[PDB]
Amino acid sequence: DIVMTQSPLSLSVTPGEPASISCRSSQSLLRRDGHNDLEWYLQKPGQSPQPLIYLGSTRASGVPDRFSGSGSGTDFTLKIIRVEAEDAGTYYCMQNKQTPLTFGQGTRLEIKRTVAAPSVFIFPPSDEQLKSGTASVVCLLNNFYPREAKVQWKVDNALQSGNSQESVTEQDSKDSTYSLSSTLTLSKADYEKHKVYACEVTHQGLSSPVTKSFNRGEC
Amino acid sequence: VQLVESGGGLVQPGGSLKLSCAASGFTLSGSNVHWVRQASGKGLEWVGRIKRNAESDATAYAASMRGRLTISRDDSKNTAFLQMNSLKSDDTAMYYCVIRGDVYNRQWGQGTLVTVSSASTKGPSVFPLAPSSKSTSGGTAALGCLVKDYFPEPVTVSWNSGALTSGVHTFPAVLQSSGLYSLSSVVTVPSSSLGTQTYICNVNHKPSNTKVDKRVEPK
Repeated sequence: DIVMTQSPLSLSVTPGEPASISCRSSQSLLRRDGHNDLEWYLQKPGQSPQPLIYLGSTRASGVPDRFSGSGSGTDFTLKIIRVEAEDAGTYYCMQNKQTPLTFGQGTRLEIKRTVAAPSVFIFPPSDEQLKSGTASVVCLLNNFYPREAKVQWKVDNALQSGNSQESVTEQDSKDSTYSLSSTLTLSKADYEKHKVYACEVTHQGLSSPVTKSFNRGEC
Repeated sequence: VQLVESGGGLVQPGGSLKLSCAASGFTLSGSNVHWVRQASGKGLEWVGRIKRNAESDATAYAASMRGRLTISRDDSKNTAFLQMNSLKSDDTAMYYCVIRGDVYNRQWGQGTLVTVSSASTKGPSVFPLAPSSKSTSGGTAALGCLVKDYFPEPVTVSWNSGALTSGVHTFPAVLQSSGLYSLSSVVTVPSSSLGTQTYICNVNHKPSNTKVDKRVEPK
């Protein structure tokens, strides 16, 4: 089958600056009419892929001037002349010369923005969850940049290792930030045995690590 | 113009599923209908296609999906179908219907998730993440809903029946050690609104017919 090789696999561009993505075909994609059997799709977070370029260089309906497809035969380039926050997503090249239709690995475009320290919030287990027999402590790290963040959990000064799970949202299409949720899992018995639940957050935007805590039964 | 996708869902290994791609506003017999799948956090993989009537309703399939696929069209229903037999865990993915024609050209459907697992469906427990002093930083409060212990994916979470979108972060689900997923959905809102403005999270887990409207109250 026709192998599609995308380069780079990820890049970070500050809005207003250009972005370029290379696509290499293992077979000639050149057509009799002078066009190429090469397309570009973008997949924004939480959405289906969407057409950008077809026939090598033709813009899909609704796709602005700032996006261009170029190259011929085997070597292709997708250019974004001026990057915007909304362009955050994964870009894919695809061949439609023959079946199977094949795609490149995908290129993840990160929108570079100013360092934003997260807003940190802590949520004790709800009385209703405790009533059901379980306990989940939730630490929210809201709207931060870059994505690298560290969350440390402590229960009465004991560092928790292996009993929490994190989930990071994809880059926000508007303000270019990420959000993270760390969940501490404990049995109801262990939850009721301790007082201080502390979430310690490390991030580039914080001069020192930030601790958000609560005491069970208030104090 | 709309593409309605259905027929996905939980299926046991070695089982069968029939995906539907219902077209509205245009005739499918004049278009080429493709199927593309994407495993969670992965790239794109073409599965097969059925050409238009003028192209002898010719079908092609991916080598990976060898002799297990049957793509067809019910021109009376204006629907395309992808019948998949003898499924394996490696077939777990979001399946997209792609139109190649005059209308909805190189455009994708919202997709339908196929889960090939031995695990049984479980509806979630919905617990509030109540706003309080520990979730109030500055003049901003955070609140949410903990959507716990469900299988399979997906769960949809909205706030105030779609009227609350600004400040919302529905986190990707994590698979817990139990084999059950869990997610949090949060909102940051003004702290001055906490006593007067009502905040309801609308959770729907269609695999288990679980639909819950949860009111998240402060204190």
